[PDB]
Parts: sequence; C-alpha cells; structure tokens
Amino acid sequence: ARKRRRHPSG
Amino acid sequence: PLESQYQVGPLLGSGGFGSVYSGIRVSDNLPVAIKHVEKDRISDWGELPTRVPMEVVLLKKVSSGFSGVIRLLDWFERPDSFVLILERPEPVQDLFDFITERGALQEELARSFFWQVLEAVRHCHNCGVLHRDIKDENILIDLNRGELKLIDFGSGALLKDTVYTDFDGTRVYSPPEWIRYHRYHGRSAAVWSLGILLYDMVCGDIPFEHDEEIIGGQVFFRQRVSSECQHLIRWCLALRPSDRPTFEEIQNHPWMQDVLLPQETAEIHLHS
Ligand SMILES: CN1CCC2(CC1)NC(=O)c1c(c3ccc(Cl)c(Cl)c3n1C)[C@H]2C#N
Ligand SMILES: [Cl-]
Repeated sequence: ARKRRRHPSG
Repeated sequence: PLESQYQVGPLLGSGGFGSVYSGIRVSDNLPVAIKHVEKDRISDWGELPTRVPMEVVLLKKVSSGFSGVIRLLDWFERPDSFVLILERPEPVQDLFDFITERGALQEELARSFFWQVLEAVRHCHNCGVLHRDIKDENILIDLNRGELKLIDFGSGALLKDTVYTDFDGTRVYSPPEWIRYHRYHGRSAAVWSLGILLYDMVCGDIPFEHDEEIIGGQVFFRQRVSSECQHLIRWCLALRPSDRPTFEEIQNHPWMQDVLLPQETAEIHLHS
C-alpha cells in the first residue's frame, strides 16, 4: 500500500 | 576513437546526470557501461596532471583491482559531453530494484550486503574520495558472485577534515545537520547515509521522506528487526554527528559479526 520511490540525486 | 572501440547496446538508465548504455568492448567482448555526462550539468571540475569532471578524478583515485567500487576503464571528451566507460557486471541488478522486488531483506542478507558497502566506502575514504550519494540506487549486485559495487561518483568530493557547505546528493539520505545548517563533515554524513541504507535493507524502504522526519530523531521500525540491528541503525542515525559510530565501530558491532562470504551470499540468497 505504501509507495516506494527512487529519489533524484540533486 | 570512442565509436570504433565499443559496440553500444540498450539504454540502461538516464536522468539529471545524463544517460548510460549497455556496451561491449570490441577488443575482447568485455561488458561495459557507456555513461554520457553533459558538460552543461557538470558542476564540479578537476584537473588531471586536462580539465575533467570531478567524477573522472574521483573514479581514477578509486580505480583498482578491488571489486567493491565500479572501475573506470576509459573516458573521452566530446564537444558537449564526456563519455565514461565503466566495467559492467553481468548478470546485475541494482539494490533499489532488488529491494523493491524482494521486500525487506533477511538480516543475514542485509549483513552481507551492508558489510560489503562498508568495505567499498572504506576503500573510497582511504583513496581520498568522499562519495556523498550512498543509496540503494547507487549499488549494483553481481548476482552470480554475490558481490556489490558502489557506483555513481557524480556528487562526490575529495575527502577533507573540514566542513562541507555544498551538497548535491540525495536529500532523503542527507543528514540533519545538512537540513538544518547546510553544513556537514564527510565521514559522519557518510555514516548517516549508511544508517538510512541499513534501515532500507531490513525494512524494505527508507525511514524518512520529509525534512521534519530527518531532523526529528525518531526511528520507527515498520518490520520485525532484531534489537542488535535496530541499535546499530539508531547509532548511525544519531542526531549529533559526533554521537555516530566510526566505520571501525560499525564493523565491530555485534550485529555485524559472522558475515557471509560473497560466494555463500550468492549460493544461499541469489541463485534462483
Ligand atoms: C542515481 N544513479 C543511479 C546509477 C546511474 C547514475 C544515477 N544510473 C544507472 O541507471 C546506472 C548507472 C550504472 C553504472 C554502471 C552500470 Cl554496469 C549500470 Cl548497469 C548502471 N546503471 C543501470 C549509473 C550511471 N550512469
Ligand atoms: Cl556511475
């Protein structure tokens, strides 16, 4: 249910 | 000449940094990653005893037979970009996708991976390089050998003992003193990012999304994690930078004892 995301390196 | 020596294959990824392709060295079929970095987005520049991206300087400093860090095999300049040739493990999966697909890792697996990241980061620091973007997205798993490789030196710096006041890595892996004061020391900031990473491994995602969470000093565990592992995590995530362990303290921690070898790690957890 909870959303896992990549995160931008900047 | 770049276009002569490598056969380009499929795009492996792209983003702010530029674009990376699967490739093979024609000379001997060695798998490689071909990374195109636009000059317009290179912020930090170094000098080879030539003007290159700091990334190229840092990569050359950590270049060696030690597998824990991606090896730069070659690099080229073009009018609007640099092209970097990196060695490519085959078969490979990044640690982000691996955690997404498998969920929360068994502690034995998390221990093996985390130990190997520690060794790779120690290698960087001893080569005078601070990575500044340690995260699951920037770790490749050699799925056959069970060996991890730290990648993506595009936010890195030369290691120093004084404060950094610049940062362009990943904010959710950045420490509270950066969020609050735009200041950090290299080693203690690296340990914080390692705490985030270990939590990510044993819980299946990172602990914090928001600035208020990062500075708040509470680590809620969403999965069953051993007391010893929670302790280590919470020590790495100490709000005061000087309360965080050294790499030696981390590797001497009771949770870190009796690590699997990489080949055992592949056999037990990866071969499928
Ligand atoms: C945030 N990071 C992720 C690694 C980064 C640069 C950006 N992006 C990738 O997509 C990537 C990178 C890779 C480097 C080497 C190898 Cl063998 C692979 Cl397979 C790589 N991939 C898939 C990085 C780049 N460029
Ligand atoms: Cl990279």
